[PDB]
Amino acid sequence: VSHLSARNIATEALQMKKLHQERGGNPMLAQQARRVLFATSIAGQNLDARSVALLLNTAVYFGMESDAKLVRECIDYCLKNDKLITVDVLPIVVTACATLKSRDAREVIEMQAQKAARNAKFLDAKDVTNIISAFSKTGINHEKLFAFLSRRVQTLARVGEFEAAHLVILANAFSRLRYRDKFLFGAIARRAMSLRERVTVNELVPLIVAFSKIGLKDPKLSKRFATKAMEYVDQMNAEQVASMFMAFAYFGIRYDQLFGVLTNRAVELIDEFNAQYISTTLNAFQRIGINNPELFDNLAERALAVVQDHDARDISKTVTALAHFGLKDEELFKRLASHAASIADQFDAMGLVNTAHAFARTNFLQQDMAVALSERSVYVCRLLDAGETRRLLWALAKFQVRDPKILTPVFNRCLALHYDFFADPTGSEEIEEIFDFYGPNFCPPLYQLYIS
Amino acid sequence: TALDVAMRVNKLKRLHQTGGGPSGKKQVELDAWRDLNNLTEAQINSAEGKAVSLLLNSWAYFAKYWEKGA
Amino acid sequence: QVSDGGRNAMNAEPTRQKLRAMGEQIGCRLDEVEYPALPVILSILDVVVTLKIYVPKKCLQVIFSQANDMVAIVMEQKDDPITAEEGRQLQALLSHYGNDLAPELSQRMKEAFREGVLPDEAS
Amino acid sequence: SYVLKFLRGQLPEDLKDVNGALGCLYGTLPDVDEFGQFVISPDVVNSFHQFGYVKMPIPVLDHQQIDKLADEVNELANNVEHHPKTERLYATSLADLTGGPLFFCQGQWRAAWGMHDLIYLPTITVAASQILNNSLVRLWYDEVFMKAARTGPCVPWQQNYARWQHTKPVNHVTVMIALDTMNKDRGAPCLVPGSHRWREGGLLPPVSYDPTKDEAHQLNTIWEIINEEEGEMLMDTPPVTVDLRRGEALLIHPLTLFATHGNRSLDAVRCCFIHYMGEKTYAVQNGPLLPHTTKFQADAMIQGPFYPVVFDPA
Amino acid sequence: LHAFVRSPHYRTIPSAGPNGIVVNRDMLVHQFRDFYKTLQHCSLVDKVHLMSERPSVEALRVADQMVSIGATFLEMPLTGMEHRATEFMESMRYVRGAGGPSTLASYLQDTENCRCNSGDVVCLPNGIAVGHGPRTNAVAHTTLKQLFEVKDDQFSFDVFTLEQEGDAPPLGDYFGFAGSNVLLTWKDEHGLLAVDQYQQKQPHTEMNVVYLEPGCHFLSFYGVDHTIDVLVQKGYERSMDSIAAAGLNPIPVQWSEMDKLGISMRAAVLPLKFFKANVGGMLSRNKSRGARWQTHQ
Amino acid sequence: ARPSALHLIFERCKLNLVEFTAQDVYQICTTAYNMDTLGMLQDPDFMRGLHDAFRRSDQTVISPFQANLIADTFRKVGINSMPKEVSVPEEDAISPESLILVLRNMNITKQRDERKINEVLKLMFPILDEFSPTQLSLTVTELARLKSTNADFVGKLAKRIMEYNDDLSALDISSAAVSLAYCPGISHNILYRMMQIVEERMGEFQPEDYINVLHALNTLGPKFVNTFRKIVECGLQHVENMDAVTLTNYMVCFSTMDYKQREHIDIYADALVEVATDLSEKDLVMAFIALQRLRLLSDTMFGTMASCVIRYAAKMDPRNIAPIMDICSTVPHASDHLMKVLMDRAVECTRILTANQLGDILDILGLYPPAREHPLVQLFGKQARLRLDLM
RNA sequence: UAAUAGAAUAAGAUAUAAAA
RNA sequence: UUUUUUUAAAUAAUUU
Repeated sequence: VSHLSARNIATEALQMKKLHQERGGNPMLAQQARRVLFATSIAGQNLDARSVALLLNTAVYFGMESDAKLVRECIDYCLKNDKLITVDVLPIVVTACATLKSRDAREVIEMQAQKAARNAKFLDAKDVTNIISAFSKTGINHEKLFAFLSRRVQTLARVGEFEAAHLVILANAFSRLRYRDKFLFGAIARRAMSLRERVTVNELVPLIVAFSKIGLKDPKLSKRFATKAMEYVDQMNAEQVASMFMAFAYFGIRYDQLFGVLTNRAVELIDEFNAQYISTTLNAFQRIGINNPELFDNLAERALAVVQDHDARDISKTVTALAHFGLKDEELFKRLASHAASIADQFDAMGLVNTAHAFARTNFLQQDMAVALSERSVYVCRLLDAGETRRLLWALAKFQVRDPKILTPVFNRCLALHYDFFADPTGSEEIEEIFDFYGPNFCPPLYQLYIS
Repeated sequence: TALDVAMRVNKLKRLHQTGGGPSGKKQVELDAWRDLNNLTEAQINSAEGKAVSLLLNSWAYFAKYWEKGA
Repeated sequence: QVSDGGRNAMNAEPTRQKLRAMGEQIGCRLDEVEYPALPVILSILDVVVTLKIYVPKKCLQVIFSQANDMVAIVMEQKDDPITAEEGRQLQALLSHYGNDLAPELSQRMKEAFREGVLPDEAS
Repeated sequence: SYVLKFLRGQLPEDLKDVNGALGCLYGTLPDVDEFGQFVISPDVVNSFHQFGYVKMPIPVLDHQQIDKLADEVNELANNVEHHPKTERLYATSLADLTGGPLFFCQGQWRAAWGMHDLIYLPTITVAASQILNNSLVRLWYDEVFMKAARTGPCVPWQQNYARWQHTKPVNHVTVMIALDTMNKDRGAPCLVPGSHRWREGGLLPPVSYDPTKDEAHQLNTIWEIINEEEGEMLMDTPPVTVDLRRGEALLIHPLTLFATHGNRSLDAVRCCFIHYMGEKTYAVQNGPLLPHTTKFQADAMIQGPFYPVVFDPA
Repeated sequence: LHAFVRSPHYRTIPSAGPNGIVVNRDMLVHQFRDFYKTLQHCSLVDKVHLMSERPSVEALRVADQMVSIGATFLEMPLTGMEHRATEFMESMRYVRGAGGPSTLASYLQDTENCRCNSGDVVCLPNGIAVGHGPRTNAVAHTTLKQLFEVKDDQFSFDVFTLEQEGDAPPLGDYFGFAGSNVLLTWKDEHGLLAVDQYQQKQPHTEMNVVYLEPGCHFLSFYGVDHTIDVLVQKGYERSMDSIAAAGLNPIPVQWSEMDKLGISMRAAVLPLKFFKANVGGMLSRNKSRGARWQTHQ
Repeated sequence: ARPSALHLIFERCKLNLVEFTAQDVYQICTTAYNMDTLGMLQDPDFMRGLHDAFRRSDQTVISPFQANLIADTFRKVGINSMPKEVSVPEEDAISPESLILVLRNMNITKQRDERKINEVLKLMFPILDEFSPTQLSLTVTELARLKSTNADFVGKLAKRIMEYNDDLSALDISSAAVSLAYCPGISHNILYRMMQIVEERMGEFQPEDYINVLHALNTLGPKFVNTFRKIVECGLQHVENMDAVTLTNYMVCFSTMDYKQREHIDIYADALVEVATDLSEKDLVMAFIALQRLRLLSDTMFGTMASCVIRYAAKMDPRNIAPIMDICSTVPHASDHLMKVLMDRAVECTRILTANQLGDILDILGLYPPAREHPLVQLFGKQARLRLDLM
């Protein structure tokens, strides 16, 4: 590997990333790429902008942080030579700097945003999609650039210069940024309709998912999407079935003729369901509101054999969905509680509160999960809303927890947001339960606020 | 200090580079060896950069002509 | 924003006229202002020419005389950013409205083209 | 769950969750039947058990590896663009956002590549296991010392086991590796021979630390904590300073007296400690042994993701 | 070779073209889509660039800005298109973005009373042929002749003046060379007159003359590559048969609405030839256009 | 083996206990690069200490190339080193010499900075008159090497250079011509006038001047063909004795200009292939390409050129396999041995060829009869299946 | 004391919100 | 079926 110059290293790093993010995650390719990229330096050699951008991208993708040398040298080069970063290597730099969060990364992202804003009128079919996806990866709120790019996308799509993959990328990129524009999504839908047979199921499912996520509240296109998807049910995979379940729960409109066929196909492939698919299906059923015990029994049974496969998110969603519908499965609940006790350090800020409240709402108390979640609450108290804090406090009061080292953070958080805490009517009953346990002695100022 | 012995050794090395001197180049090498080994801990513990650089230059230059490595 | 083949297509032409009328009200009082930079003058003149507003000759003479000092400063000082395309546009506008308005500006401006003081847009 | 297409190859937020060792410094760990190459001679073991300390005959790292490790240590103390994963550290001298003439870091094996890899280095872990009577050896914690040039201070006499009173049995060892060439004018380690067997394996009283004072008094405070017999053994065997190269390693008993000199060269000096602990080790109280770590109860065996097993004689 | 076009602005499309004929805006948009697709399906054009819509319909005539004579990109005088200056700057930004020339030659603009337009010049073999109509004066003739005409045994460039009447359209709309030896002319009075004048000026010249029907707009990318793609209007089938009979490739295109507004195919596209600067002795790679290993098989 | 005094000095330098200025480190590095008797390059603990001494010293004392040389001699051993960037002069440090030194430092040590270029240019304009004629040419060369897009300032510099036509010599004229031709945005009027000045003083030109002028004309394009005419006429009396690189440049300019007077082309090609055996790999490739593009490969032409290229055919660069492979096609001459050796070399480097080069090679070998019965088809098939993501 | 350049290339789910 | 734009804009208020 020593006789390879920096250009060949960049090409092979791009090849390794493409092989790893697409054809399996072989833990061998990742570690070999890490070892090779740990001993490379852009120093004393003249390199093109594209090679430096490729090295930065493939380094950052493989875990390298903003403290590594290669990353620092590439970022310094991107800062010093700004006019050499044309509109062809702008997406690579932006994608690489998306996850890096430092001063130089912010400055580079802003400079590339302004450059793409100025040249938004002279881009072609590839560049608009690549740039908009790259800017959707990072969290930026440059509205004017989005407007210019949407205008250019409409102008290009009027003449018909987009394929199925381009449509999926554009729809996902514009849905991820929460940019609600009716004309742009209408144009994308019309371009897909003109494409006709060139969109297959694999290129159709993400379109529906993104169109539901954006939330246009247009019942004219939802029906057309449902009718188009009705013919493709027999070819779908289990993951696709769960994806359309979630998408048509996001839409909010009831299509019984579609839901029945979806349920039949889901029952057909019950052996291929992982825990993620079961959690997604149960969350979609909770959101849409339909109550179908026949599929629910099979989903609960299949969830019982893949208990070890459950993540924190899957446990949270499954338990909340099961508790909302009033389904009792003592073995599944016990196994899920034990597993949640095992991985208590993987719960995020809101997943912990949802899991604790779902477990406390039904009469199921287990010390193994209770102690773990109560201890873990300290590190997620600071990232909570008023209603979420109220739910967590009620669940903790139901578990009979009295350790001050646990109760001080949640009481501080609920005192800091007292106005929104006491202005939510739906939780009023819960309030009267909480102070029924702790009493006026615990945090007197909160009691004084409660009396007023 | 050590700068004086350094510059005198440099003068010897220039003399060897140009010609051989009245006594001969081998005698010059012997005198350079003695002057270089004259240095003790006091000066080399208080020598600045130029003197050390010149001493290494002269010693490396004379190591090619000496039969032993040194 | 007016469509010649929309729902109110038959009402398109009168509305256009109205707009032109309210342009002239602004166009008549175009000599009291003081232009800081050439792009302001060029934008105003592009708007009036494209939309075919009528402007009295006095304001035109004031505009061209004001632009003359700026182009002369740019030509003479050369130490201080009028690009070449902007200068072309100004020359063409003066030619369209007649070179009798400002005889000095035409000759100075042509000489600027001949020498090459004005840079390009790429630079 | 579902990991996004551009986040598939990332590493965990902290390197503690990474099972095994990354291939960064020396590639992959050798096979099960390939761990006999790194064994050490019995005479080194006898020298350690006699003097309380010993030096490994061979440097444990190539010079490129030492350069990379020095770069990591330099980046751990940026003070303008703070290190990522700084919140994964047990303690730092930059918690005040100002630093100083001495930078000390702990628990950095969960923060940077290479430092995590250095823990599972075969040459040192096999030696430490041999010192610990061929048992499973678990990392206790690491430490990094960086002293500035022309003003770097010196840490006075101390005993390592004085800081580990919350741990019940005496089953430990320390390995110190030099990331820069060291000598008595820049942070050399000075140890007293035969001091680990003075107070019947006991702990001497802590020394009085008075900063803003010359190095001579700081290193001469030793005559205040010892008794007459320890004074006689000191007179027979005065403390010895050890010179270290850019990669040489030194094994120290937990109970031997230990100090480091000041830095009077023209560049900063770096060194790294790693403390290794035996299998049969229990806790004494209820709670976490280190800030924000798994909590133990009564005499519980010390395991978990925070004390990984680095080597197994089976 | 890069071809530049501009999309129509639907909201401001005229209701009734000159002469009072009617136009349908949806069909105009559809026909421009068909034109863009047909241009992209051409093998010779390396890239087709699509500029953003501009408020006026006259912005669809992008070919009026400049002309390509040999290696010189001459900018047309800005005497009658004062409202189109900004559109010309915007087009030049597009040209620069694609790696083309930094700026245009201003030889014609400096000259006084030099009226001319892109479209009266025909890149004939061994030089250009200009037409002497009302839209261009004699000053343009003299300036072009002094700039580009050189007489030599080999470094020879020929400029021809072809007289035409007041009502005749620009020369490029009806008199043009195609293929390598084929002269395509409208079976009209002006076409026959131009053919006769070209034959006379250059005697002892052998090239077939093909007569199309009047009103049949056409476009042919004339170059060394000898591309035979000749775009013609859909309605006229006899011109199509004639072009096919000469050994060419007619590519039918629906051109009704654009014709009804006064815009032809030649006035809707801007063809330019770019190259890459070769620092140091250098010979950039060129794509092949012939067969390989003829001798073996 | 290090004796006592030598060992003690080595230890003192190892411990960073000696203050070294830039001059002393430069002298020590020069001694090490010249003579290897004491094993300076063989002690990592010694060169590491020297590098630490170099980082904390003032490098502004020495010339830019001395710093570049110290960096290079540290890189060769295995230490990643980079000389410090020079700060833009401020307040009274303003002078033409320092403003030239900033560009020279950025040039030699490979640290290009657009912001510093723009700042320097914005501060050198007022004093452009005080500049000496040689400093103007130096600034033009430096700006041409840094690929600056500020063509307006380069044009101003070129005009002030033309105003001193009498002072400048042939070498300076050629350097100005090529450096102006390299800038992309330069106005064509200044280019025409500079080529006019180059047009005269034509007999004074030297082989380096000829190379510079031919490079500039190749960069410019057909629009200046007339000037190139007077060049080929000028060299018509020296053609029997010229350097091989000069004749290669002549062929490149002939191909680019689309010259049509064939007698000069034939004479120059005939003179070139007499000494074509002296050409390097790259120049040989370009002579072959330029001769192919001019339709001049007869039987003896192709035989001689193939015999000359078969020597480098053993270790061809990957970028040069495809062009000669294309030239071997489209010609009715026997090239079996060259084809076989080139295919073997292509097989050898199948794991470093980029996607474009692999596609080009597969295209060129697509219709070749003897290319079907070879391992290259299978190896390239596997490589293409692997690389389909990058195509 | 130190100055020579070539390549044009596209992957895709973070637990929200009222009217031609 | 189609509906979108091109300023250098500088006047809020406070003891946080």
